[PDB]
Amino acid sequence: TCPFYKKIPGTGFTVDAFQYGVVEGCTAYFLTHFHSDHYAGLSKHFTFPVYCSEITGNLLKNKLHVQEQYIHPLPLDTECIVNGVKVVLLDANHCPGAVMILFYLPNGTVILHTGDFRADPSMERSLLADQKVHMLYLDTTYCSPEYTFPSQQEVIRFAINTAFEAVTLNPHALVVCGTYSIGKEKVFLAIADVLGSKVGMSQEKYKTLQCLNIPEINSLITTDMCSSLVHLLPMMQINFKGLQSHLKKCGGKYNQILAFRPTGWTHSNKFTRIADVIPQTKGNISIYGIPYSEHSSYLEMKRFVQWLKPQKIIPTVNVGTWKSRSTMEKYFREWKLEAGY
Ligand code: NI
Repeated sequence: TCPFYKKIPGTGFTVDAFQYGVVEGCTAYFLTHFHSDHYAGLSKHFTFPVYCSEITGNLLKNKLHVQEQYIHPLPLDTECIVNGVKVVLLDANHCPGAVMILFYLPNGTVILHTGDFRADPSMERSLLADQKVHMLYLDTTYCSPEYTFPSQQEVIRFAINTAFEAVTLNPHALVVCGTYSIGKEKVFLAIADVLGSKVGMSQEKYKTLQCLNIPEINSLITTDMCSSLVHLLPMMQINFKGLQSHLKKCGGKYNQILAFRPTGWTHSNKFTRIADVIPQTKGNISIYGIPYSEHSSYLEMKRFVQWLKPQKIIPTVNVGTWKSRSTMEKYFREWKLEAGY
């Protein structure tokens, strides 16, 4: 059964609700972004209209084999009419093709569904600025003050300098970057760019990246591993065993691995500055965990919500425990009282 925070009242619409079969009364299914917890249940047998961004559409077609006739891509920042209801898709500053959805209900209510997002002050000069929002469906992934992490820019700076330094000292070192979905591409692209290399990867990953409308992508990635000194591997293989094994495969082209595991937050963020991050090392293998987030920090989420001043907030993450729910409602009330809405 579809939970309440996936239904848009006063419409035939659901958001990210493909794992409950045919939802009763649903005339259109919205998909905010191509991450598995959100698309769970789509496949080539799906026969209802799916509304999403162009990039999400490319992935639905090519990776999941959803038939073209059911894929409805919409442009961003544009007022569109879907089954008699005005909607707008906004950039969510999450992974490629991730959107927030604005719904203008026939009765005058305005709903913002953030999908997954990393709130940013630039959102304060989208089409959001123009009108009032009554309900916010909020990505509350890191809705607690302990969740701090740096900007994406500072993390990338750290990784670029780390990689460049290592390979300049040892021209026979290999850089590996872990991945398990789309998003966080800037980590491996930025490192490859500073080293003058393409990024080597499996055919399945290369296929995925070709769906993302990244400019000049054919100049950045390749399936020829041996020509490349930045390799992508599944996140699961980013460990001493997996990387030892991978080093065997390159045929003594390389005598050192420097690997990056982008995580979201880890508790090493309560104590350590990004500048101060050190790897775990075993022999000629080093693994850095770097806190590259595509979700809002606590501070970024609070600022967005205080700016938006919604009338009601419905969290879409961490909703399964009474303790989490209660914690989140407390922070919403503080935020409201502090800003005076
Ligand atoms: Ni996501």
